[PDB]
Amino acid sequence: TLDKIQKKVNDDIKNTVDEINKIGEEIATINKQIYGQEALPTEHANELRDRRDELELTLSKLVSAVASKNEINQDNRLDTTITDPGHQYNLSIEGFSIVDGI
Amino acid sequence: GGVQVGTGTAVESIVRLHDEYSYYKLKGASNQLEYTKYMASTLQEIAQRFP
Repeated sequence: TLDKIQKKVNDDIKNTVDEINKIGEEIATINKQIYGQEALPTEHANELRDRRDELELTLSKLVSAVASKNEINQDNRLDTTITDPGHQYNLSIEGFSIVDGI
Repeated sequence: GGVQVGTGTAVESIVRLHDEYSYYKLKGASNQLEYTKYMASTLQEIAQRFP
């Protein structure tokens, strides 16, 4: 029994990895979308923001919770008016973080 | 170049994907119990047989 529990947590470890990647990339993908030239459309924008922020807490459950947040602006001179993940959205992890927010 | 705008979406089919684990927790404890409980019923029966 002891070993099965020891194996089980290892299974919990191995199973936790893919789901975090499975759920994490979904969030990361959602961050891809929220971070195009994303002058987000008011009504459905803040729903995009809130759902993404809402999902942060569910991510904090399994893994680190320390991410950096900001926001960016755009104009009718749409140019390449991109919205950033990097300093705007990045998690702290593993001792040194090298991560894309999307 | 870098100046962007968006449009709509489309559809092709329907889905139901694959992700099973927590259900295993109870299952594993079950069939071992299936071995034990059956064996218990039969073994005790076996005990009295010719007393």
